[PDB]
Order: sequence, then structure tokens, then C-alpha cells
Amino acid sequence: SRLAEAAHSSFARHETFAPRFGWLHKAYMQVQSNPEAFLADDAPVQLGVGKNMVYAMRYWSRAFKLTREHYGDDTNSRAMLSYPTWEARWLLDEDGADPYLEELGSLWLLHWWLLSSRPGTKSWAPSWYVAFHLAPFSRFTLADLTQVIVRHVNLSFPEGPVEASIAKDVDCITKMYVPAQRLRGEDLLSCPFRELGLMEQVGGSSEWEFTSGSRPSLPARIIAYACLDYAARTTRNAGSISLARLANEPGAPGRAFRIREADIAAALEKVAASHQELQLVEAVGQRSLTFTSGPFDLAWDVLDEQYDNVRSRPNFPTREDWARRYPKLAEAEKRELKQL
Amino acid sequence: DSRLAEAAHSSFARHETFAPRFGWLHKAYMQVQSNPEAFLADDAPVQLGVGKNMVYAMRYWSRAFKLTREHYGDDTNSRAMLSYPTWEARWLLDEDGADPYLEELGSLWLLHWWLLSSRPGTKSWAPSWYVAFHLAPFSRFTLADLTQVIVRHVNLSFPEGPVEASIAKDVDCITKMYVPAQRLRGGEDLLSCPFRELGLMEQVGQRGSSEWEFTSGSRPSLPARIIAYACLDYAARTTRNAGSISLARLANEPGAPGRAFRIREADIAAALEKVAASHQELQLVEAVGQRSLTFTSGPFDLAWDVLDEQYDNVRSRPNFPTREDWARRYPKLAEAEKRELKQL
Repeated sequence: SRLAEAAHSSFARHETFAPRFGWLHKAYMQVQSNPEAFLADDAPVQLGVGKNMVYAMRYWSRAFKLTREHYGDDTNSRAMLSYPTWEARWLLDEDGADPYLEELGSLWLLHWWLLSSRPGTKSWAPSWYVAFHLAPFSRFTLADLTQVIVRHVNLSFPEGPVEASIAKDVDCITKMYVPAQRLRGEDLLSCPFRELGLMEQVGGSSEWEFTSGSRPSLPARIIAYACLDYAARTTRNAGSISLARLANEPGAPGRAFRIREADIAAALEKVAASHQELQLVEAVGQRSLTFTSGPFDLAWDVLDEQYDNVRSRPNFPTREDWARRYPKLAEAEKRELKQL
Repeated sequence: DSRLAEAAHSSFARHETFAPRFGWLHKAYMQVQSNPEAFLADDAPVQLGVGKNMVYAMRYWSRAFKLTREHYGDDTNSRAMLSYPTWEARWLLDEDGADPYLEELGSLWLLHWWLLSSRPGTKSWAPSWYVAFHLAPFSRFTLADLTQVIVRHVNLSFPEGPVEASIAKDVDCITKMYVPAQRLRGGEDLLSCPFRELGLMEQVGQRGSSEWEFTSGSRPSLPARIIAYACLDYAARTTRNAGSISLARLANEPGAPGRAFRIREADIAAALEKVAASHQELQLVEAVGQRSLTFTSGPFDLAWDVLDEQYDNVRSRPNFPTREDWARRYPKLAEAEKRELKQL
């Protein structure tokens, strides 16, 4: 049951809103000192948005792995408070990697986090997971893709599908990834994920399709990071992962970024040239990415290099500093791990 | 032919091929609000959070989008051109303003209009853009073709001006600003540019074979009130009083919204009809028997009523400054306008 393994049962919690940059920015800025930022009586005024948008803002930060949620202490009746993740501190802080999402690679990174699943940290976007990793066809009507998601939810989640919520997810997917000109042609909002060029309307009319050209906006280091991060799901030590798996396995970068094996190989070779610990090797006649120590730390060496080594900046907190500052992050991870 | 000189200052390639970035507009605003030396300070790179080779481009983009004006400080021993935030930047970009995070596509249409904008005392900083949108005789071109058209205009308009290499860098920047990122080649690499969402420019039958075009479909992301504001703002360039301007001029005249937004006369008419229904001061009238937009009072103030309405009347918010309040806080803005007016 691939979907249940990969994702939480979360549908239409974006309240029909696609991501906005100002939402990601303002959520981080507020949640850092205030775990009650989204629950507060005057959250709408404090965050500068309407009531349903507070909800959508809270959801998007959880979905992009920028916050985790956990029970409050008892003064707080165990309300679901939000805490920023170390990754949010790394990416979005004013002294971080890319606080204004100036580089297209940072949007590819957020897209990877949205789809990402690991033991203890499942995806909050099962409809996105299905669309990219599990769906049978690259071209579909919105009703076709709604139906495909409904069918997986039937198989994966006991409470089962709420069709109207899944159809809302499919609307939201299209608003997130397709150019604005194709959206029912004030009213229209920006969405920076359209820059990824992942989805197009078929000349809706009434079909949509995921694209398949080359991806010049996707940096080699982002691909290499995602490959090592994927290998890290299952291994903590030196080892290897086949290019075939990286290209084709549901959940991996080939299907997440919609890129072919040859493109993954090209990126890995480019990056391995800069990292002694990384190689692309042949063993008749299949290529593999090799790493001489645990792939998660190496993924982060590669990723941090892309952004000129944010971790070495004055007063940048380590993952362990951050865990002591926000102990409920590990408690939330542990709560998920208990379910498995 | 001196249209380009009349419209624009002689400024080429000062962005060094960096297309606009949201982070640059935002952080420039936040810094210049209190520090006129924000782009000149020794610590500017750290303070602005940009690379040393990005400081000037960031400064340029704020001036070009009409978000700052520059003028000498009161300094007695300085030729240094200091920067001051415009009232428009306070209205648009402030945390308390119309759209600080550019969440609405209308706000990028607006910025595009401001980049192209020229009136007495406030000419455009982007001559290459002005030629590309308003003076070029073609909509489909190779980059070489566009470069040659700009060169022709620069020869006619600026006896002194730029080398060809600078104009080619403007053409490169115009492409990165407006075409989908997928058409671009990094040599990291590609930056986001929110103006790509306007869908104004596209690659055509690639190979190889080098070609691009300004697009000509309908524009669902371009709000009617942004169209109407632009029409009235355009009219305001030449009149301060009740008057009119024909739909044909709005659609076709170099500088006007038809060429700036690449929309048809019918589209402009439909937007003005929607906006005129709400505004008793505005009408569409047939005279011979061509249609005109009429206004019973000065079009600049009406343009701003229509534009502020589009953003839920920011000017009504508690403690929002009038232009006069802002002028008293930044007297160098009017000083800069006066200097330019003195040249005409």
C-alpha cells in the first residue's frame, strides 16, 4: 500500500489555495518565537491574511517540512502547536540559504520536500504524491486524476476518500504548477512553482499533462542532494544506489523532478567531480552512485555547497542546537515512528 | 527620430544582465527608507544581503521601477547620488501597503508599467525596454534583430551613447525577465523572475534557430483596474484637467497600454467599460465615430482612485501617508523631479 506508507491522510487542508511566497516567509518569521502563531485569536491580523488563509499558511509550512506540529503542554490543553524545522532555519532565515527564493533550485528543493517521505517524516500531500509517483498516465483530465487518487486512497486509508477534497487537491495542483494564462482565461495570484515548468494545459481544453523536456533550471547539486537524501531513507552508512532506481522508483528524484536517467547521471557526474566521497561507477552494465560514508550527511554537504555553505556562517545553529531549542520536533518524529 | 530620447534616459546594461528579483525590490525598500547611503555604504553587500557585483544592479532596479529617486545629499563635498524611496514604493511595498510580497499578478503588470513609464520630470531608466515594447516595427525577432533596432534608435537619440555590447546585454536581460525559465540556459544557475508569469514573451520554433516573440493572446492575469489606471496615467502625461483620449491611441500609440501590455483595442475597451460603470467621472463616448475615454477631472488623481480600489483602498488605512506627508519626510524626491524638469 504505497500511498499509506508514503503519506498522511491529508486532503484539501490548503483550503483551495496554492502556495504563496509571502505565506512561507511570514510563517517562518512568526513561528520561530511563537508556537501559537497559527492558533492565536488574532492570527489573521498578526499574519496579515484572512481566516482560511491562516489555515492554508499553517498547512503549507507543515507540507513543505518547514514546521512540525505537536501537542502543547497542559496549560495549553495539548493544542497542536507549530515549531520551525532546522531545514526552515537553513533555507528561510534572513541569514539563510535563500530567504527570498531568488534561485530556481530553491523552488525545486521545496518541491522535493513536499513530495518527500522517510520513516518518521511522511508527506503531507498524498494527492501530489500520487500525481507525481503513482499515477498511470502523464496526460489526464482533472476528473481522471481525481479518480486515480480516489482509487489509491480506497486502497490505502481506512477512513477512505472524500472525493470533493481530492478534486480540490487536483485543482490546487494545477494552480501550483501550470502557467497563469491557462487558469480560467484582481483575481489571479502568483505562484513561484509555475517557474518549474512541470505541467501544461493540452492545447481545461480539457486535458493537462506533466512535461518531459530538459530542465535547465534544476541545478546539478539539487539533483545530487535529492539522490543522496533518497538513498538515506534506507541507509546510514557507506554504500551505493543504482541509477535505475533513482530514475524509476516511486518516491525517487526521476519521478519527482520528471527527469530521465541520463539527466540524473549527468548531474551526479558533475557533482561527484567536486566531492571525493562520491562516484558514478559501472558494474556491467548498470551505473550506480557510490558514497564512502552515510548519504544523509553527504547530501547536506552537497546542498550546503550550492548555497555557499550557510552552516559555517556566524551563529548558525547545528541540528542538535535546534533540537534542544525545539524538543518537540523529535517528539513529533517519535510519534510517527511509534506508528511503524 | 528622437522618440527614444524624449521617453528615456541614456541608461544601458547597468543591471549587468541580472533580471529583477523580488528579494532585491523588497530589501532595497526596507534599507533606503532610513539610509540614503544604502547602496554606497562600505558594508552595503552585507547590509543589503547581496554580492559585491550585485549592489549596483539592485540600486538600478529600484530607480528603474520608480521605487526610488536619486539626488545629491546636502553634502558640501560630495557628488554622491543618494537614494530615496518614492511614495509609490511606500504604497506598494511597505508591510502596511498594497502588495508587499507581490502575491497578485496585477502588481507585476503594475511594475512593468512603471518600468516603461515616462512623463515630464520622470523619464524611463530602461531605453532598451522602451524600444522593444513601443518602437520596434516587429514582434517576432532574433536577439540580433532586436539589438540592431535599438542601436538604430540610440544612434538617432543619443549622440554620445552606449556600445553595441551594452545593448546586447539589455536584450539578454529583457529575454531572461519575460520568457519561461525553460527557454533559458544556465551556463546553480537560473534565477527566478516573477515577470515571467506575465506570459509576454516566448521562444519560437527553436533548434538551433534563434527566435523569440512578444505574445498576443488574451490576458486573464491583467486586472481591468490595472488597464484603466494605465490608460488614465497615460493621459495624465499630457493633461492635468478634464479631457479625453481615444481608444485608438490607447491601443496603438507608442508608450500607451496597448503596446505596453500587448492587448487589443477591444480588450482595453472592455476593461474601461467595467471600470466606468463604477466611476461616474469616467465614460466611453463615440465622437467621430471613434470611441474615447472621457474624464470630468484630472486623470492622474482618477487613475490613483481606480488603482487604490484594486488594492482595497490602502490610502484609507490608519496613518497611511499622503504624497505631501511623504514629500516633507523626503524633500529630495521633489528636488530630483525639479532637476529633471529643468532639463526640458
